[PDB]
Amino acid sequence: TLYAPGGYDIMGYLIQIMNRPNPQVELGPVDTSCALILCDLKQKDTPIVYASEAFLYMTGYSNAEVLGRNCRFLQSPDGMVKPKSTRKYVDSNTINTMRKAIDRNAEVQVEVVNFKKNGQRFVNFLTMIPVRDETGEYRYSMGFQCE
Ligand SMILES: Cc1cc2nc3c(=O)[nH]c(=O)nc-3n(C[C@H](O)[C@H](O)[C@H](O)COP(=O)(O)O)c2cc1C
Repeated sequence: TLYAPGGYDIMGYLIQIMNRPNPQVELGPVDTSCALILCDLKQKDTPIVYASEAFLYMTGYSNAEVLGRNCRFLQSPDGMVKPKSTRKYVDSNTINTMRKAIDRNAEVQVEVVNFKKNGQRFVNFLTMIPVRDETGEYRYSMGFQCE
């Protein structure tokens, strides 16, 4: 996975999200002190390109451990999850709901069982919102995690 030199406009994307004209989900106000990640929709398998400190701390993973991976690794206490695999700890419909939303650039909000690096189970109230870059096309997805 490639990462933008000098980083991502996380604050600008938060503002874009808070200002979005027809919010389909209730997110409320958010900021950089929240558990959030940004994933790149135009790299293979939608890799994490940015993780906030609060995400790293909620999950127990380091920046080196998370960047460049699809976030589905959180769905197993091993951190090992193949795409299209049936999940042991998440129901199929929730997984499919997330995938379809992301593919359609549709906002979605789910509750999913996730696991910290130490294997501790937690319930993740997850909101994903697509984000337009400077071209005006949907390029990223910003995910907001709550425990
Ligand atoms: C911005 C963003 C944040 C995500 N955060 C999480 C998360 O915290 N936990 C999780 O279980 N899945 C998360 N996902 C969902 C998975 O990465 C993946 O999209 C989901 O498993 C459905 O796709 P799949 O069928 O390829 O696995 C996130 C996805 C995106 C794009």
